[PDB]
Amino acid sequence: FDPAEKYKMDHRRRGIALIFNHGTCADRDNLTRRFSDLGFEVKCFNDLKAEELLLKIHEVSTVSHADADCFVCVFLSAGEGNHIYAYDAKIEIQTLTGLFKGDKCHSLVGKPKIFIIQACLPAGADFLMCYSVATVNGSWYIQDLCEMLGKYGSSLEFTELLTLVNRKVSQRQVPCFASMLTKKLHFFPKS
Amino acid sequence: FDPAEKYKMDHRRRGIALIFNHERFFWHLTLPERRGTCADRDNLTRRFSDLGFEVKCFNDLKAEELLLKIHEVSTVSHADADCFVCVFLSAGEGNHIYAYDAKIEIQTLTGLFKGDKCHSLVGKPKIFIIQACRGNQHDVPVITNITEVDAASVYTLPAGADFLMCYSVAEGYYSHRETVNGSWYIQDLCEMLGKYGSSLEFTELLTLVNRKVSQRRVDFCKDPSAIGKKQVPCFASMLTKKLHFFPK
Repeated sequence: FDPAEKYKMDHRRRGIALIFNHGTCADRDNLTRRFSDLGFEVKCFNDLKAEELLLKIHEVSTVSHADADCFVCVFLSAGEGNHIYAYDAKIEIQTLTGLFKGDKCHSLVGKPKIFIIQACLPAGADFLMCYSVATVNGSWYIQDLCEMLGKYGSSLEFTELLTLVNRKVSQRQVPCFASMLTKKLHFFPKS
Repeated sequence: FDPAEKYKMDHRRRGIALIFNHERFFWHLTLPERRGTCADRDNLTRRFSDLGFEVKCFNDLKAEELLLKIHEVSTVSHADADCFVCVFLSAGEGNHIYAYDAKIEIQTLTGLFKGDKCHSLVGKPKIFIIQACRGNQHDVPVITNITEVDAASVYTLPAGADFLMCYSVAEGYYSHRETVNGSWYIQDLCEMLGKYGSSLEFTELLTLVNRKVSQRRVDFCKDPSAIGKKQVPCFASMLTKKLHFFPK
């Protein structure tokens, strides 16, 4: 039994990263570059209607992630409480995250699923929920997240990096992350 | 700015570890006994004592009595303490735990320790470990250490700056309590505290607990109704630095 056990991140691909957008462009673009340098293929969506958001994300949930390390999904800036805003409706986050629970999504079983909600609980093994809260240059949270990904994304254990974000932001609003991760999570460079 | 910044733990004292342990309840609450909870209590007491805490246990307090002890504790000086730990072993659901006779909202308990209301813990880690869920009537499929299994019911919420909220189980999963040996969560937490508490960063350690617990399986021929009801623990961190419990 090894206390240093890490998620195996040696799949052909790092995986998909979804950005749903609802100043806020700076956030989106900054997240895009950061996740790309981390290997992620990034898909962005703008002001989707609920029928269309559900359609898309379900599409994504049902393709094979067999050859991927993990999955990232970002909602900025939707979400009061346990909901997120589409164009025409609020949607329970659990309804979206649920598509990725081991039951409903076999190829991500054992792999980390990361959800980042920025404000205007869901659960599953190997989930990591990041909440921004419990400007033309962006928002405090995303700016700092991207600054940390930039300098440390490739080396620090991910939840340590999120703690950094907690600290940078709380020195200016207290963000938080909830972990159901079962191992250390690193994004060392691939191939 | 330092990626490896740690909470300063060089205070005179480690701090207080509170344990609120609840085995039985008032009849009108309609809750079952929590057999095995005293094993949890005792195991935690040894582990946290090893790590330097003055541990104060309380058994089956009524809500008012409990509110009073928690309040008394939040109003003494903590200036020469590294941190604070509180544990609830009781029933609960949504946003509340149960004392002996009544529900108490969690946000009321943590609230007592938020920077406004509690100055001497500002910037210090406040750690809540919650092993709670609502016992129901179990259908027993057949015809002494029994494994009891219930659905997660307590919302796994965050609490404020420098709080770390640790939950035995997350939504959609199941809590397990062995009538003799105690909770899967508390057992595994104490085993990890035992082997690594004085070496490993606390959140790393809690990750280990997530793994040991979520790997546990009931044995079918001993507890047929309980598998496979997976248990997934969860922690919410609003910590701002690395947390260690090195010997003082």
